Amino acid sequence: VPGPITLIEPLSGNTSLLIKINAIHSVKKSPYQEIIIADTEDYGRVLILDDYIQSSYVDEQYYHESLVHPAMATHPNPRDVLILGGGEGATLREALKHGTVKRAVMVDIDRDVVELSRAYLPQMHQGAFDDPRAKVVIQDGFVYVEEAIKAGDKYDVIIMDLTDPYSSDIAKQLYTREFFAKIRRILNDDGVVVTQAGNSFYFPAEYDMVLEGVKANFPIVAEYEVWIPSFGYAVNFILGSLRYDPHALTPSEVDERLRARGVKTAFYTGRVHLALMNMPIHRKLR
Amino acid sequence: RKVPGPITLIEPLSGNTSLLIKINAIHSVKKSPYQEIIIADTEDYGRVLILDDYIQSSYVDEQYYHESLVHPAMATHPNPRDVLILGGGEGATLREALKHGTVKRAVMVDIDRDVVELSRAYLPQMHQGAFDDPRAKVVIQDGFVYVEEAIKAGDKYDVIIMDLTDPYSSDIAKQLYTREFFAKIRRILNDDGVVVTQAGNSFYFPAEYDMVLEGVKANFPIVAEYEVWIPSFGYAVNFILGSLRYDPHALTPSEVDERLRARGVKTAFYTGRVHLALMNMPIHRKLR
Amino acid sequence: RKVPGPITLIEPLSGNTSLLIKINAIHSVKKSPYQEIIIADTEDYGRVLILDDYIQSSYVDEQYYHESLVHPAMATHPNPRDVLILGGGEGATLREALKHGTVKRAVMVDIDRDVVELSRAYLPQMHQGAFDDPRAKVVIQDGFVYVEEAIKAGDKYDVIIMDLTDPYSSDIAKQLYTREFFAKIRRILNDDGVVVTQAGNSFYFPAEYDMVLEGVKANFPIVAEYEVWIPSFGYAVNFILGSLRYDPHALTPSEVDERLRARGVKTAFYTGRVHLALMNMPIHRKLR
Amino acid sequence: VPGPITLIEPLSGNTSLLIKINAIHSVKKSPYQEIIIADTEDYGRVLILDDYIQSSYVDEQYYHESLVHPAMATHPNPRDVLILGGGEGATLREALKHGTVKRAVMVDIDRDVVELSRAYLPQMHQGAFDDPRAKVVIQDGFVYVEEAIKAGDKYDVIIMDLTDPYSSDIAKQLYTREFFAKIRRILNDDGVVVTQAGNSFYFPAEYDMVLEGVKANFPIVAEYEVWIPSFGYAVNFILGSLRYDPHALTPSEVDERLRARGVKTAFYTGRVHLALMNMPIHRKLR
Ligand SMILES: CSC[C@H]1O[C@@H](n2cnc3c(N)ncnc32)[C@H](O)[C@@H]1O
Ligand SMILES: CSC[C@H]1O[C@@H](n2cnc3c(N)ncnc32)[C@H](O)[C@@H]1O
Ligand SMILES: CSC[C@H]1O[C@@H](n2cnc3c(N)ncnc32)[C@H](O)[C@@H]1O
Ligand SMILES: CSC[C@H]1O[C@@H](n2cnc3c(N)ncnc32)[C@H](O)[C@@H]1O
Repeated sequence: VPGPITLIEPLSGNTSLLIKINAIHSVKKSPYQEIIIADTEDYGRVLILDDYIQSSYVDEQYYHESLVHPAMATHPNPRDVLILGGGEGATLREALKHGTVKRAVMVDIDRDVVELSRAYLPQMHQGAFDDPRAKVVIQDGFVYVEEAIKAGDKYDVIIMDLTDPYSSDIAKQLYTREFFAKIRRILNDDGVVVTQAGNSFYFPAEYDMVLEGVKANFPIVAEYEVWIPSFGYAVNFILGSLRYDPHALTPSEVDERLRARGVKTAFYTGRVHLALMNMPIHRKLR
Repeated sequence: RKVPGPITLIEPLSGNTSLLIKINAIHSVKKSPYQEIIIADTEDYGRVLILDDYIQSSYVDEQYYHESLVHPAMATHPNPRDVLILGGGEGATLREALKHGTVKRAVMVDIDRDVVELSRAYLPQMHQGAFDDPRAKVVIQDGFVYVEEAIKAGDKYDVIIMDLTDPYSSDIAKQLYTREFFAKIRRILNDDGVVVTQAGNSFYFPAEYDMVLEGVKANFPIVAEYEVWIPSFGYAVNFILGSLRYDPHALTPSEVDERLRARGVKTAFYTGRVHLALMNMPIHRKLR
Repeated sequence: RKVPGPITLIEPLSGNTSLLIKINAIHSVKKSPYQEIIIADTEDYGRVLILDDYIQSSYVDEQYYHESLVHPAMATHPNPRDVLILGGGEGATLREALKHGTVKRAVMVDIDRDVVELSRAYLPQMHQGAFDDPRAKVVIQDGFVYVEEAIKAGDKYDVIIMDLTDPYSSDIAKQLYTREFFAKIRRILNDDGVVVTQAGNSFYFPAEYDMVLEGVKANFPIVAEYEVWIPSFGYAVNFILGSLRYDPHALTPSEVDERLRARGVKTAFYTGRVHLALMNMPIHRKLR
Repeated sequence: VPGPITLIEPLSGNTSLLIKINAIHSVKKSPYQEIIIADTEDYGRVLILDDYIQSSYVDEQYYHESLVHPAMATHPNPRDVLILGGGEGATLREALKHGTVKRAVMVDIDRDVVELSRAYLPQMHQGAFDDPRAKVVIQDGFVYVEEAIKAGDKYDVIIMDLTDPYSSDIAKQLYTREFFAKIRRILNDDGVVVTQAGNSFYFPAEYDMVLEGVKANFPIVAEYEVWIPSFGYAVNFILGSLRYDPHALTPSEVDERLRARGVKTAFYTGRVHLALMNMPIHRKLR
């Protein structure tokens, strides 16, 4: 039974997790959110924002590989990547593994998250912030996208790695139908977007809202989920595509693209892709 | 609500993580000779059965568990006529197995009369009358003793489903998870038979998981491992399917759907595509 | 057992501290128009009444609360004949007041019919038949409205006991804790009357405590502050006694005991020596 | 509602406290017990041993003044004081306030507690460890008392400030009938002993055992309790005396002795003494 020091992680409002804490490395009230970096017995080091674990050493690769690789592998040649959120740098780490990437931009609203990750989460970023192909921008992603439309910027793959649509004030504007219309305006004609969408089991209304938003703007939409122990649930992802269909990729094609591009993974493979594409998402059944 | 309440179940998960679950009502508390039983209503999961603090089953998500436990095995077997279930006290496992039109005889063996009785009374959406199907026999006995007696009698089954309390926590079930017990299971299977068991959780309890896996592998030439997230448990349950002849990996979605249709099996979750996903998704392990 | 369970009440205490209390059974859950009511059995405290997550009363320790609330005031008054109780939904306050042989009329006013009804049914050791004493009248009404109507009618009482939900948490009771309300209380007291109220907790909620204290002091020349540890609440409840003539500080143990004897008052806790202790023990404050 | 980081403090087994933690200053697994020093929102800095708060900045004075002053004030001239336990040094701090004290010995089994208190709990010891009248001995108090009998050592006042009789393995031998017989052998003829005895409400059996032990060995016994918010209960104290009766002290006599000896307190006064002597201890009433 966990203790004596414990994190109470909110899950649904009607369920929470109690997680044994071994140490607290940092506590910072930023202008945007409360940040904690801590060591947990079960999950090793974690980043916590407003009481929610964002990432853990023992299971973050399940999250970041699931977020990034299906989209990157679906695109036959992703050269320009935009990441909204991803403050710990693991999303950037995964995207930069694709040898085809020439430019990766990461936009986070909160300098404190990026700085504390640089210092305390080395196994997450793994030097990605200093890759010559990477640019880290501190800005509200809403404003950044407006400015990119004005400039006529274009990306192959846009990855949204934000705080949750069911809980997060600072990210709420990025989950609307209107924002996805803007995302489409900064994609190439064969581009792909992927976002995490919370959890369809515990937060179906918020999930459905994000889904409707993506569907209104993209002809091809894939929904898939992965269990992340440290979150207490299976995260839902939504992949929106303008041309290429993730459902049409075979295990062999996935593995060949990963190999050709020099992508090493702890989890994601062609067989995983097939499973993600075929497993329906969880809903309350009664 | 950061802390669910005011009335809360503290469900152990790993020892280093637990779940706090809002309770709306308690319908029954019974200290049986074997274990502490609670039936309660939860806000998130509806009605639950709890044994020794662990949720065994919930109204909102039990179909994910019982369909995942039962159908891959039953669908792998081309003609399962005789089914044995060890555990399954709430009757949902029996419910799922009886859906296969080919089944002529289903035996369910649970050590604890109180679980079966309280389920009859309080969990109608789980058993759905399965206890009273003319094809079904409910036996109250330790499954270890029952299997020894079946060897003596020379009993044989097509499909054996083990739906017990967890291998990492449950004293009453520990003997049923050994290499030696799986040798006994093999002795009461037909030559083309299949066994399936839940094996706890490979992420939080890898040692206990590996022990069950080694046990199955020592006794069965074909072994499939698959997992499914069950919200009310707080983790993805691991299942281990052991087969003497037929390979679940060889089934196509179309073949699965055709067998389900032919046998009159209606499901809320399991389909040919789900089968494919289960067969191709690797199980979770701590990665660092 | 580091974590009490499996079923647990999470009782808020300060916001920065809460109590986790093992629950054995839930006898009733009722969402009334005013508040959420639970009656439950706890391992440590026996049966409890819970309103909006806060234990109001427990079988094992309620006598410490009700005797401390009622008897100092009743014993201070040389001849209390007419008693008004605001709140006191479980009937234990009424029980204690009626023990004084001098009492001819006791009125108990609670806003919430559901509390009184569920107490009648499930908390017999609290009311102990007090609701049906010929000297007692139970009125269902907001205490604010009742006091306004009593002013209009020119009603007068010897002792007014306020036994409400907390001043730091309770919306329904907030109007009864103001300077202005205590001015109204004074208008329905005889010239030598006394009021007593619980005032939350001066350690965890000093601001709310000080506000109630200032309110009483503005209206009453004699004010005594005392506290008693109530295990089931997680803190020492603060009481404030306001008096128009008679000083509780002037009572000797022997005089208290003589008045209790003369009036036929039997207690489990309160005595003359307890009175002396209550009058001399300073209340708790955060010291750093 | 407390969080996100929380201490789960055991109370009875059937009740525990959840306490918001702001920071952890130190975690040490000593040979004897697990030690944590932390900042709590409600109670400020705390020392925790095996999950139980031993002392908090906001309420420790209620505990230490209640433990020390009734006994010291009962004795007309306490010159030699022995303290068993008291690892944070607050007991020593309170005892040294009496101008009559010439020698105060503090005996704790655990060097780590004393060291971590020196470093992290300055408001508790307040330099008491380095008072010329003080001697700090690291030793099991059972062994120390046996050695004192052999040497024929004598004290005026013995204060036992140990971990709880209902939970603590390392202290169990010091709470027996036989140990109180030994305590009597190292007291002068007019000496006094005082000990905390856990809690008579939640742990009546353990309480009664300590009480029976004291009663078998001392003709005058006083029982009193004080609510300590950070513990979640009213601590019970038991004062054993060979000659002088704490019940016979008037408030004025208490105040005169405090004044004469130069004792300044935040809580204890003559009126408090009278209250402590007259308030019965709590028991489950049903
Ligand atoms: C830790 S990964 C999630 C990241 O998303 C960031 N985030 C939240 N809202 C926004 C926004 N509107 N624009 C950019 N980044 C955001 C948070 O600061 C966090 O670092
Ligand atoms: C609720 S489904 C799990 C069931 O397994 C049952 N069980 C546990 N151990 C054994 C055993 N050795 N034999 C049969 N049933 C068991 C428990 O009684 C429970 O009903
Ligand atoms: C449990 S005893 C405390 C009682 O105070 C009652 N109460 C709260 N606010 C008011 C009010 N304004 N008037 C009368 N009773 C009240 C609650 O219904 C509860 O029964
Ligand atoms: C913090 S005050 C309580 C102290 O009692 C000390 N203690 C516990 N058992 C013994 C013992 N047998 N002898 C001396 N000190 C002890 C502990 O190390 C702790 O520091």
